[PDB]
Amino acid sequence: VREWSGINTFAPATQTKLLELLGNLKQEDVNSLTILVMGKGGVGKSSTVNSIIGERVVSISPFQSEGPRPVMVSRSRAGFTLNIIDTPGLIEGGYINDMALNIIKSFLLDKTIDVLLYVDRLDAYRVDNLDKLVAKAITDSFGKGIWNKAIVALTHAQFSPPDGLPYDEFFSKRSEALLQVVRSGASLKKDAQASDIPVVLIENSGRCNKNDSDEKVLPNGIAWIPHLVQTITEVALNKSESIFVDKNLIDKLAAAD
Amino acid sequence: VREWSGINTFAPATQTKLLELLGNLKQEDVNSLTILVMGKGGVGKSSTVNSIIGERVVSISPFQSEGPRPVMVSRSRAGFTLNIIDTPGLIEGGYINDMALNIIKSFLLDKTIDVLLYVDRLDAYRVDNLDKLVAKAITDSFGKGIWNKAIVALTHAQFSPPDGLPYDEFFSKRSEALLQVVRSGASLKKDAQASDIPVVLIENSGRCNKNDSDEKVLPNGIAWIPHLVQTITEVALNKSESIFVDKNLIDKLAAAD
Ligand SMILES: Nc1nc2c(ncn2[C@@H]2O[C@H](COP(=O)(O)OP(=O)(O)O)[C@@H](O)[C@H]2O)c(=O)[nH]1
Ligand SMILES: Nc1nc2c(ncn2[C@@H]2O[C@H](COP(=O)(O)OP(=O)(O)O)[C@@H](O)[C@H]2O)c(=O)[nH]1
Ligand SMILES: [Mg+2]
Ligand SMILES: [Mg+2]
Repeated sequence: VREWSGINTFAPATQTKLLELLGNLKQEDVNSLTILVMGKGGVGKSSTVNSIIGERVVSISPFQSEGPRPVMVSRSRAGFTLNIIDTPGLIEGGYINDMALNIIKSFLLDKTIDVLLYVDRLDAYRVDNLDKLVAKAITDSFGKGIWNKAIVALTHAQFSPPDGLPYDEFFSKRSEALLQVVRSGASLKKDAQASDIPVVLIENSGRCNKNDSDEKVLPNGIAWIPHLVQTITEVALNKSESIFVDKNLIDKLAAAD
Repeated sequence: VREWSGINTFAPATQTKLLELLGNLKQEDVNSLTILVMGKGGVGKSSTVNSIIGERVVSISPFQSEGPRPVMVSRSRAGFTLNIIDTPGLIEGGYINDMALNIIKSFLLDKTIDVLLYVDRLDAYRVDNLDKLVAKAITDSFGKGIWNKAIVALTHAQFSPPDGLPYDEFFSKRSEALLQVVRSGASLKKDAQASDIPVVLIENSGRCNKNDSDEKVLPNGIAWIPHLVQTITEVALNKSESIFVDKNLIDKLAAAD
């Protein structure tokens, strides 16, 4: 119900793009949208939430571990309401943190997931079963259908690849390596439209470079914030159904042994 | 037996410091030194090896996983011989890679570990049992005594801490968080001299800033290369014994159930 005043922190050019995207939503009778942010710990999930809202609404720690309770931030602008749910990492010690996973499930009880934002770091060089277990955990808790509404977001995008490797090439290799394990973890068929998960780049840093319109751009010259909301809008408006979470859904999914 | 020509890649000021340290070693009748580089995958172990040797002697991949075979690089200068053993990460999928761990053990068979270089990234924000299992694995394979010869090295030191947090403060928090799990994994007593593990900073990047002497310095104004070799020299010259690895050692350690 609180005004999305945080938009006033974005460069004017970006604000106009975002307001236009919210317009397209209300145009399609989409008056609100719930985005669920999930992934491992320390990848910049809550920092992404602050960047999107435009204010320090959630806690971020470069040392201490995340809190256990999920948090939903809600703001409104021009009749549209954005709801974003920040959550604690799902992995710890090498296994799926069942306490964090279930507390998230309880929090989503009676809520509708319109967009799944899977977060990880761009500047990472390895991928293993740990990433696969996160994707699997998500599927087991909400159904493979959630992937039709998924977007993978890579943080720390203001990166300079080592060995003078082209930014575009590093991004390509990194994305492919991560989509592979995610697709495997979620048991998604390579041909299914659901495996076709979009990847976006994110730089939450305040030192992020900017274009002549004062917009935060990436090394590839793209204003990541407008692009992010654009992707979110397109995924939300796709023909797939949002995921309504209720006990029935949770039970029917737990039934699968 | 090959000349350490790679020293010619270091700034003159650094070369003189390093040559002086090698002199102190031969002064103490220490004609050779074997450094064992270990840690998780993708933290910059082999990149550290190239920086120390001063040439692309080992493989580095920002995507593909490390090779399975350990590699020892040997170079000589002024009668001193440096032997450095690069190894594959010990963790994978959340568990200790028993194949990589044992292949390393076979490689060290009949070798003497003078310095243990435990490698990890500076720019990481979480620490869990995974880091503890690596430290434990090391202890279980060679004995808690190896820690008397250990040094923890944090890569990506050319880092700008988020939230405008002081570099020195980030380094402090990060080191303490990592030493904690390592000390726990190795079952080291907080008062024992063995728990007093030194931490050094490393920036393998070619974009690393430099001082007026052309030396690669860190955000704290320290030439990390000379400092690194200095620490290695001091640890090697401490009163503790190096670890001679033989079947007997391996067996006696495996005996402990
Ligand atoms: N440079 C950079 N730092 C970031 C980025 N995202 C997150 N951070 C830092 O990464 C740390 C962890 O962020 P946080 O949002 O708490 O991660 P989480 O635990 O997954 O929610 C914090 O110190 C953030 O300042 C990013 O995109 N770039
Ligand atoms: N900026 C930066 N990149 C580094 C640093 N050390 C390693 N790298 C990069 O990190 C990746 C992994 O390095 P590598 O030595 O192969 O790690 P390992 O698998 O643990 O041996 C490579 O792309 C290196 O270029 C470092 O200190 N700073
Ligand atoms: Mg968080
Ligand atoms: Mg390596």
